[PDB]
Amino acid sequence: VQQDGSQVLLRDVARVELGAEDYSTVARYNGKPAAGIAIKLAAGANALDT
Amino acid sequence: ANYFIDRPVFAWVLAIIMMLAGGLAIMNLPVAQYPQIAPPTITVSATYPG
Amino acid sequence: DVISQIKVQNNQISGGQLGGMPQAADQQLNASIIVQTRLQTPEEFGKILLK
Repeated sequence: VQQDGSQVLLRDVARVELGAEDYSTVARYNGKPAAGIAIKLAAGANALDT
Repeated sequence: ANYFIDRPVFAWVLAIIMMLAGGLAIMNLPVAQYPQIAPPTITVSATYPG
Repeated sequence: DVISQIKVQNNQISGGQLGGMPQAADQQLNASIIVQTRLQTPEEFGKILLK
């Protein structure tokens, strides 16, 4: 809070945005943005039924 | 042994037991492309941003 | 004071990267920034500035 009385906010000194934790990977699927998951199965499980 | 010749019903019962056991095993037997071939490995990952 | 100065001047400051994700378009430079490293010899330790 300045001597004038104005309030300094975070938005006044920075840009706040819902971004990513890690920006160091560009994943594309046929040229489109994508995200994947790998399922690693269990021990004693049926691969077909799973 | 040789005495199974005189007891056909015993041989048939043993064959039926084998067939039932094989069916029950097939019903609940894990399937996979390959078993565990690689030696066990443990990965330790740490992150130091910047 | 000596302990604090040693803790300050014997650190592993992580500088970051000159050109890093998210980077601007048509960006053609990528480097790692070195700011400070841990001291290695008693001569370097003896040169730590106290006041």
